[PDB]
Amino acid sequence: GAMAPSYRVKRMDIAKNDEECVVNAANPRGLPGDGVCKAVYKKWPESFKNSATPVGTAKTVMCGTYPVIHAVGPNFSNYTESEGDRELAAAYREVAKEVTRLGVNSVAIPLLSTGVYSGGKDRLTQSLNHLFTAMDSTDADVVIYCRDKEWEKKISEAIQMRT
Ligand SMILES: NC(=O)c1ccccc1O
Ligand SMILES: NC(=O)c1ccccc1O
Ligand SMILES: [Cl-]
Ligand SMILES: [Cl-]
Ligand SMILES: [Cl-]
Repeated sequence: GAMAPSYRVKRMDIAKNDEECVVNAANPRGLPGDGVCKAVYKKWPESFKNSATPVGTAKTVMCGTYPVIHAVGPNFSNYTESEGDRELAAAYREVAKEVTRLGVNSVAIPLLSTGVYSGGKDRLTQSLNHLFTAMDSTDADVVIYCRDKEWEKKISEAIQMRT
């Protein structure tokens, strides 16, 4: 575990992270995808061997010895708000199990279901709160990656508020 487990946020490409493993915002079929998923495919293409996994789950594939945790958030275009909320919470609980199993001291994580899978809604708070619910009981250093300057400030505020 980390000596003093923390949350941090950085506004940069998750493919350039400084952590011991990465969470991919994957699609269920293990396809190259868009946004985070396409950056992860360019950086760690070997980790897409048999990465397909259902919505609400996470499947880890090694790229060399570097673990890529493929986490499948729901597409809110297809799910009801209620069922989508349930699957989004479940994906993050499976990420926490994988981070724990791997015995890593740090993890790079995007906000699941906030891009193409958001169904055109702002889900920063919804996705971040499910991330905290899952990861608060883990002792890894968590580093959240985002692109938007206003999202960086809002994620930083939410982290700082809890202390
Ligand atoms: N400003 C950027 O280029 C950037 C920042 C965060 C994530 C992906 C990116 O391409
Ligand atoms: N490559 C990225 O990390 C990125 C790309 C799109 C949106 C958010 C992100 O953090
Ligand atoms: Cl960058
Ligand atoms: Cl997304
Ligand atoms: Cl963002």
